[PDB]
Amino acid sequence: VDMYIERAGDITWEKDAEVTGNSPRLDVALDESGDFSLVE
Amino acid sequence: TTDGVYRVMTRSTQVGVGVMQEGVFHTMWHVTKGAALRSGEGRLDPYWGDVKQDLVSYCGPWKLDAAWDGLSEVQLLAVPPGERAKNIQTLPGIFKTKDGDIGAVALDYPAGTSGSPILDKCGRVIGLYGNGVVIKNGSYVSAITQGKRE
Ligand SMILES: N=C(N)N[C@@H]1CCCCNC(=O)[C@H](CCCCN)NC(=O)[C@H](Cc2ccc3ccccc3c2)NC(=O)Cc2cccc(c2)CNC(=O)CNC1=O
Repeated sequence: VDMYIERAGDITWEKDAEVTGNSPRLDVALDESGDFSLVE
Repeated sequence: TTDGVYRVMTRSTQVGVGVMQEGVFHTMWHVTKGAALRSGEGRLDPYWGDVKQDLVSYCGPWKLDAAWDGLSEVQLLAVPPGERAKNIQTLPGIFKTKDGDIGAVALDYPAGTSGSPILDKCGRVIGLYGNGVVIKNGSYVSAITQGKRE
């Protein structure tokens, strides 16, 4: 399997972007395999 | 290894994204599982990684050390499969864990967007997108995953 990288852009903050998405406050656990879960 | 954001492809399908900074390529472990990466005519080998953090670096140690300030809006520089890079500004939420709080962005993109960088207002990479949770309505929230610069 040929895994390869290709440039996609410059890393630059964009001025005058409008905020989207909410800001959830979540109780979370992280296991030793790197998986996050929600604490119920 | 010029600085910038890159797609991670398999031959093609886009399986992720990563950041080249200071000669080191940074992505999420689940994107490559440490496999070698072709870059033009060269090969990049894994140097450091951690399954629990879900991070891997190539060519040298992890270089990204900017931290979310816990207060300010951030930008996901999303590089979705088949689409141009785009900046999405958001106020992070919080993953509250037994080991501390981690900023988290409520932005939902295809699996192959994994590794896209999240930026502060100075353009520094405060972490990578794509290890997260699915909430009750089916939408996604990603940790702002940052490594340690030793
Ligand atoms: N709305 C959804 N599901 N959006 C996701 C957005 C993916 C962004 C990039 N990240 C990933 O691919 C990682 C890989 C794995 C890294 C693991 N350490 N992924 C994830 O973190 C999650 C992990 C996960 C999974 C289930 C959880 C349930 C409860 C609580 C927490 C949970 C966490 N994995 C997924 O979300 C997998 C998934 C679950 C349900 C449905 C889909 C995909 C179909 N969606 C897509 O086919 C594209 N979108 C999507 O796949």
